[PDB]
Formats: sequence, C-alpha cells, structure tokens
Amino acid sequence: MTHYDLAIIGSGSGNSLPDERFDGKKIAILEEGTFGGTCLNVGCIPTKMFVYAAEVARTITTAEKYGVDATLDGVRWSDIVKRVFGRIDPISAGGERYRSEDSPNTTVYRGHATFTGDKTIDTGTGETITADQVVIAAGSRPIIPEEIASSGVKYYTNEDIMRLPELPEHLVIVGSGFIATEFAHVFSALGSRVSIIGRSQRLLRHLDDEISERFTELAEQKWDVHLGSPLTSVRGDGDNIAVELANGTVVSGDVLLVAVGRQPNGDLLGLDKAGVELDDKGSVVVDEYQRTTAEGVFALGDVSSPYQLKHVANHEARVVQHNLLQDAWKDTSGLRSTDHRFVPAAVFTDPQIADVGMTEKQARDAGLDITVKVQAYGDVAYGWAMEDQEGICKVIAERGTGRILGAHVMGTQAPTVIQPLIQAMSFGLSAQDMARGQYWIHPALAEVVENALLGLDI
Amino acid sequence: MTHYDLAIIGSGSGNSLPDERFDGKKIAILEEGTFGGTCLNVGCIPTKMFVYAAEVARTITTAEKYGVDATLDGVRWSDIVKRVFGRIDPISAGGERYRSEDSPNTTVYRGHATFTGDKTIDTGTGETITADQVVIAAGSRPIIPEEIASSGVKYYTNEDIMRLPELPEHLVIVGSGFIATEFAHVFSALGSRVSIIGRSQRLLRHLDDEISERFTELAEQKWDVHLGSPLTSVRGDGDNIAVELANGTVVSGDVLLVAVGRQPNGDLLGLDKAGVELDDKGSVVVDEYQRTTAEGVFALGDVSSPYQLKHVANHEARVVQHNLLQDAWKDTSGLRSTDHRFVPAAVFTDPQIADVGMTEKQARDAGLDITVKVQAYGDVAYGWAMEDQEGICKVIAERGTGRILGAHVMGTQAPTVIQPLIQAMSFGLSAQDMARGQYWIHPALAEVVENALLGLDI
Ligand SMILES: Cc1cc2nc3c(=O)[nH]c(=O)nc-3n(C[C@H](O)[C@H](O)[C@H](O)COP(=O)(O)OP(=O)(O)OC[C@H]3O[C@@H](n4cnc5c(N)ncnc54)[C@H](O)[C@@H]3O)c2cc1C
Ligand SMILES: Cc1cc2nc3c(=O)[nH]c(=O)nc-3n(C[C@H](O)[C@H](O)[C@H](O)COP(=O)(O)OP(=O)(O)OC[C@H]3O[C@@H](n4cnc5c(N)ncnc54)[C@H](O)[C@@H]3O)c2cc1C
Repeated sequence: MTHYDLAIIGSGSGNSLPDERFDGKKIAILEEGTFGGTCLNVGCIPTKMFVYAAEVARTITTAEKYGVDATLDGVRWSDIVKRVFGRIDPISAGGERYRSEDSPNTTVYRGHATFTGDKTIDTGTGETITADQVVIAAGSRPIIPEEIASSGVKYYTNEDIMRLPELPEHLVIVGSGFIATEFAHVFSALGSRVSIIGRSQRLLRHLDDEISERFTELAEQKWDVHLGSPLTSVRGDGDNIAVELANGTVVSGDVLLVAVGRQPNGDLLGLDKAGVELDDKGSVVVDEYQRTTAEGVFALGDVSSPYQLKHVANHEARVVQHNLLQDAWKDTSGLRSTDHRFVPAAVFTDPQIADVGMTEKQARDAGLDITVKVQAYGDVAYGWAMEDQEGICKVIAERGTGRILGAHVMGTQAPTVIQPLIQAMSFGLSAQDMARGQYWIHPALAEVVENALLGLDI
Repeated sequence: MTHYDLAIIGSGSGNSLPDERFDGKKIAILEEGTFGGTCLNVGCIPTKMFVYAAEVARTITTAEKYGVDATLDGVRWSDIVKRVFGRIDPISAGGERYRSEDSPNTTVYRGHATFTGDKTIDTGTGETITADQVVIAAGSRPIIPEEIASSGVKYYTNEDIMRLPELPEHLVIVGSGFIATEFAHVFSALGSRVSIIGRSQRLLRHLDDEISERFTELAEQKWDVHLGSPLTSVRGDGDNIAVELANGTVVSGDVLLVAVGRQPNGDLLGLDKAGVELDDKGSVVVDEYQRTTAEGVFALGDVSSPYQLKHVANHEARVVQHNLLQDAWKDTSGLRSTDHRFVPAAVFTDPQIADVGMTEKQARDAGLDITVKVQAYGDVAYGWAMEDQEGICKVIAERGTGRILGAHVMGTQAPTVIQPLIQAMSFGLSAQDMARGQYWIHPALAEVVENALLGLDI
C-alpha cells in the first residue's frame, strides 16, 4: 500500500486545498468523473453562460417597449454549446494535467474511491492507499425518482442537457428548485416551450413566500406550470415522452429533464469503515472546524455542508486548508471556524432572484419585532429607464436597532444588487446607517436598495 | 413687500427641504424655468432613460457573439422622446401643482430671482419679498463658448437635444466630459454618426489615467474622436454645421451638441447685495454647515458644491433642512455637518464607468504606500458568460492596513458593481475583511470586485 500525508476524494473544492505550504508533503487526489467537480463542468459556471445567452434573446423579443425594433431570427444552439464548452473543457483538462504531470508531490487516481479501513481507501483503480489525513470533497449527485429510472424513457440531468444536439420543441421539466427554474428560463427564452411539474403549491417553495408567490404568478405567464401534483408514471412513445401526474394530467414533450434535487455522495464511500458519521439526510457530519467524527478526516462541499453552494465550499476549503496544517485533534486554538451566518443564494431565472438571511416568516417565527419594506424596481429612476414592472427588493430589518435580518431581490442583476446588503449585514451595519452613511450613485440600479432602506420604519 | 420665514430659490433639490417640521412656517419657492430642476427635466433622469434604450440597441447589434441571430430593424426617435418625457413632464408639473395646490403656506414664483438687498429678493414677477432664512438652490447652467454663441449657428445643449424631432445622421459634439460621452453613447448606439472634439489628449481627462486611457482607445473605434486641438470657428452652410479646429481640421455634421461644461448660477443673483461670498470659479462659499458668509442664508447643489452631482445635492439638502431649524449662527452643537468624503461618480457611456476615492496618481502624489489590482471582467465566471474583453475593476488599497483608498470600474453595471466598495470605504471596511469576511454570490458580476480585492498585495 502507498502511504500519503494527504488524500483528497473529489476534484471540486478539494482541488483548491493544495498550495505552496504543502509542497513538502505527498498528496493523493481521487476523481471518478470529470476534473474540476460539478461547479466547473456541469454546474454553476456553464449554466450561467447559457443563462446569459437566454437573457440576450429576451432583450431582443421585448425591445419594442423601449422603441427599438428588432426580430429574433433564430438561435444556433449547437454554436452556443460549442462556445461554452469550447472554453470549459480545455480548463477542466488543463488543470487535470497540472495535477498529474507537473505533480511536484501529487498523484491523481481516476477511480471511485471507497473507504476500506481507518484511513484506508480503495482507489477504484485496483489499488489501495493510506493517508495521515483525509479530506472528503465528494459533492452531491442528482436525485432520480424511481418512476423515471424504471420506465426506460430517455431523461436528462445537468450532466448532459447542456450538450443536447438540438433545441427541444417541448421541454418537460420535473422539479421546482433553482436548477429547474434556471433551465426553464434558459430553454424557453431560446425557443423551446417549457412545461414544469412541481410537487409543491409554488415554485421555489422554500424561499420567502412573497418572492415564491410573485415569481410563480409571473412564471405561469411564461411556462406551462403544473403545481401541487406529484408525478405517478412515465411513458415513452417514440421520440415523444409523456408524464402522468397523480391528478391524472399527462404532460408530453420532446426531452425529459429531471431536476428534483441532489443527494450528497457520502453514502457511496463506505464511510462506516472509516468511522465517519452520516446524519439523517446523507450529509457527513462535521463541526465548525470541518473536522468529522473520524480523526484526521475532514469534509467540505456538497458532501457535508447544508448549503450546497460553491462559494460556501470555497469558504470551507479556506478553513480546512488552514486547519489541515495544525494540531486538529489536539489544539483548537490555532484553528479557524467556518462562518455559516449570512450565506446568500441566487436563482438565475427570469425574473432573477437573490436572497440572504431570513425570510419574513422566519423572522416572525423567531418572534422578532421587525419592519419590512418591499421596494419596487419601477419606483426608482433606473427602474423607469427599464420600464420595469416586476422587480422588487424586500428588506426585513429589526425595529429599534435597524439590524437587518434578511433581504430578497427579484429583478435585473439581483445577485449583484444584494451585495451591499450582504456586506452591511455581515459586518453589523445598521440599515439607517447604510442608507445615510454613504452615497449612492444616482440613478443606478443600486438606488432600489437605498429606497428600500429609506422606506423602513426605524 | 411680502414676508416669509423661508425663501427657496430653485425647485430642484430645494423642493426637498420643506417637510413636516416646517408646517408652521410660510415658505416662498422661486423657479424661473421648468419645475423640478435640471435632474428631473433635462439632466439626471431623462438621459439615463435614453442611455438604456441605447444599451438595448447595442445588445442586439452584438447579440450574435453569443450565438443569437437578430437584426436592428429601426429606431423610433419620436417614440423614444414621447416615452421619456411622457412621464417626465406630468411629474414636474404634478410637483408644481403640489407646492401651489397642497400649499399649506407656500408660494411659488415663476420668475428670475435676484438679490436686491440683505434678504430682499426681487421675484422677477414684479414683486419684492424678504425672508428670515434663505436657501440658494440655483444650480448651474451650460457653458457656451464664444465662438459658438457668436457665430449665429444653431446649437444644442443638454436642455433641448433630448427633444429633437428626428435622429441626426451625423451628430457633432463639442466636449469630452461625462455629458458629451453619455450623449455620444446614446446617439451612436441608436444609429447616429458621432464626432467628438476634445481639447485634451484623452476623453474623461479627470478620471484615473488608466481608465481614461483605455476608454479613449475604445471610443476611437466607435466614434470620430478629435483630441488635442481646441475649436476656433463654427460656420453653418444650410442645415449642415462645420467646426474648424486649431490644427486646421474641419469637422462637419448636421447637428451641433455643446457639452463643454457647466457654470454655477451664483453670478446671476446679485449676490454681493446679500454679502454672500463667491470663490474663484463662481460657487457660493459655504462651510460644513452649508452656511454662507451671510447670516440667515444657506446654499446647496451645483450653485455651491464642488461635486455637481444629484446624490450630493440631496445629501446637502438633508443637512440644510435640519440646520435650518436651529440657530446656525449661534450654536454649532446641534448642527449637521456635510460628509463630502467618499463621493462617487459614474458615466453612463459604453463601456459604463464608475469611480470613488483616489486615483492612482492622487494616491502616489499624496505619498501613500499603496497596492493596486486591475481585475478584468473576463477573469471571473460571469465575465465568461458575457464574453467580456473590455471590463476592468481597479482597486487601490493601502499596503499594511488594506484600507481602500480608491476604486475605478469600467464595464457593465459599473455604478452598481462599485457600490460595495463605496460602502466598505464609507464605513472604514478593510480589503482583507471585505474580501473574505463576507460571502459573494457565485457566479455574479459582483465577483469582479471580490477578485480585485484578492489580487491586492497585502
Ligand atoms: C446545475 C447546477 C448548477 C449550480 N449552480 C450553482 C450556482 O449558481 N452557484 C453555486 O454556488 N453553486 C452552484 N451549484 C453547486 C456547485 O456546482 C457544487 O455544489 C460545488 O461544486 C460543490 O463543490 P464540491 O467539490 O463539494 O462538489 P463537486 O464539484 O461535485 O465535487 C465532487 C467531486 O468528487 C468526485 N467524486 C465523487 N464520488 C467519487 C468517488 N467515489 N471517487 C472519486 N471521485 C469521486 C466527483 O466526480 C466530483 O468531481 C450548481 C450545481 C449544479 C448541479
Ligand atoms: C446632462 C446631465 C446629466 C447628469 N447626470 C447626473 C447623474 O447621472 N448623476 C448625478 O448625481 N448628477 C447628474 N447630473 C447633475 C445634476 O443635474 C445636478 O447635480 C443636480 O440636479 C443638482 O440639483 P440642483 O437643484 O442644485 O440643480 P438644479 O436641478 O439645476 O436646480 C436649480 C433650479 O433653480 C432654478 N433657478 C436658477 N436660478 C434661478 C433664479 N435666479 N431664480 C429662480 N430660479 C432659479 C433653475 O431653473 C433650476 O430649476 C447631471 C447633469 C446634467 C446636466
């Protein structure tokens, strides 16, 4: 057996750990799929490249309301797929080389890793290795309902849909999460009619109810939305696919995209042989120092975190990287803890949505004395420039102190507009201070935040 | 003579002064032109409404770089003018109503006001009034070169160009400031040929040298740029206008736009009769209490401020309004001081520009030990989604402390992207904390700021 000071399962956020301070130690990296993890190859980055092209198309079909006449002649889907992965694939693959060929003290294994012992890992390549410390960066994988993975019909996930040969005439999406609603926006804007099937009574059910409700009402005018009904059976009739719901409705289309959720891959690693505890949802249990229940074993990313988000896994990687070099199970004094406090999320759909902190419901359930202002985009000068009638910025702050508790933006550049709120929240800045203690450029999209704060009572 | 507790010259930011705390006080408002001041009617608001339509036109003409085929059929200038001012004039006039219709104890004068005495004001309507306190909100007026306003040729300024009946085939602009380059962006994107004549060797001379330099290179590939030689004569040959420069070049076109700068309106008020001091360029002299040299008189806005910016003038009104109600010339303890420190500016041209703090030159001339990072838009995942090759985020931070001293962004949504820097600066937030002490949404335009901070040397 080959011994290492460090073994890393997962080339996602796991690849960000080895830097200069580790040069004197030999590292083993295990990657069963594409190099670079879900984020680079089939997730955050390539998705938003399609979203951008879809937003350009939306600009064109709506240009009349601004007094500019234009026609959307067509979309070259193949050339879009060509352009996106024409940049993604050389990058994923350039890093794979770096780790296996420059490899100053690194060894890459291309197999499914599995714990056979304490720090004993079957590589899936026919080898077994040992490590002084191990980091689990196994991420998550799409959840496929049994009704789909038994019918025998062709279905898609984020792992292949972005590489379709042609644009589907009718896309049927199973799911109401951010993956489903982002793909609905991408495809519908480019020319596909999208049908979305949701189990819940709203799309993006788990967001603030005012955001979830209004987006659903806007979505109903853009896509064929079917809520409240779980699917019951799937039937493939040639190239056409039919999906039967519990209420009896049958949704037929060209391509079936499954986006019902993601499952952390901890259950695939044989963690029981390593003494790594799994909780009730399949995430590996770690502490504020990302140290698991097992010695010398850390975890990060979708395999452990409650927020299956890249910027979270990257933050935790900074913590693991530092805690890796000290006396982890001996000295907590030199250890850094992970800050899981003001985690933002974004949905790149139309309208685009971003959040951070608590929903208004969550604020009241905690029994908080709050003030709330929902500011309309079309009420600031920049919102008029856009002739906006959908955008809102809802800020929930606390009465008396002005301590902001949450912010929810639905509208253009939502993931960027919220950043001043993320910033003020993360550093304890009061809302009355954020409004008046700085200048806001007039007139820019930013002014919606300022007026949201100015409309807040105390 | 009619006596008042307060007289206000200027319906721009001056109209924002009377609130609830003045209900028991009689107020006189003097406005010689259109109600609402420059920003609402011929300035801040209507320009950015045109700029957005120009961004729609640009999106369509460049959309193929994303794999979307579209044609710019035409531009409906008349329909642009109606849509912009179709909401602007009912608002200006709705506000004119409110002050004469709600008017609890307020009187509006539509005439050119001039100080004839201490606090004695000729209304320009044939009356003379006095007030216990006076606020000057007279703003500024366009500067017209003598060669232009003597030639007898028809010329336009920002006060009428947005009300042209038709789109000019070839627009000739005299100026290199933010007004010239915003209008250069507006017309060229909509179909006009644009010639820009600047006396300087760069457009936007007053920006960070790297920002001004790259923007000029980009402008030169979009417009007919004439640098380094001042104009000498203007001669009209029918409807066509020809402008001769000092080097001998003659730039001819159909429409002449003058955008060389603005002059504060202090010189027109007969101010010496009031003992209100004017400095060396014509702004009314005030202190941190917006107090002029004469008792009972304040000033604000473009008529006094060094920053002829709306968000500044609105802030100064907040100070004047509060200090108006106390004994400013007796007890400074209860008074509001104006914060003129982290004033941002933005130019809504192609590419969009925003700045705050110190330029690299200003930082070095001030003898600070600085570090600089110029981050390109196309280096974060969102820059790939746009296929950006022009955007930059330049951050100037101090070595050792990481305290930011300046930030300069050229690219999409520059006035919104920069706001986290304005905020972090305004509350003394360091780069080391701002970068890592908060979460940034992946992948959004915001990440360009994050990596700019990550690239700073200490
Ligand atoms: C469609 C989609 C869109 C997304 N959009 C966003 C977004 O906008 N913003 C955001 O912040 N996040 C987004 N995410 C989430 C982000 O892509 C991931 O959550 C992120 O990569 C988490 O990092 P990770 O390394 O833990 O996961 P991963 O990147 O999946 O890393 C896990 C790695 O381990 C490997 N592995 C698994 N099992 C084995 C084994 N047995 N042996 C060897 N190797 C193995 C996998 O091949 C993979 O390379 C998105 C995800 C998806 C699917
Ligand atoms: C084209 C353009 C674009 C701009 N864009 C921006 C931008 O994006 N952001 C920004 O922050 N700033 C911008 N500005 C600057 C902005 O217009 C000013 O900073 C702001 O309007 C200052 O407000 P004010 O009330 O002091 O000036 P004004 O709005 O001009 O108010 C002065 C008013 O007083 C009246 N008046 C003058 N003299 C007399 C008199 N003797 N008697 C009676 N009434 C009188 C005038 O008619 C006018 O209505 C722009 C300016 C222009 C010209």
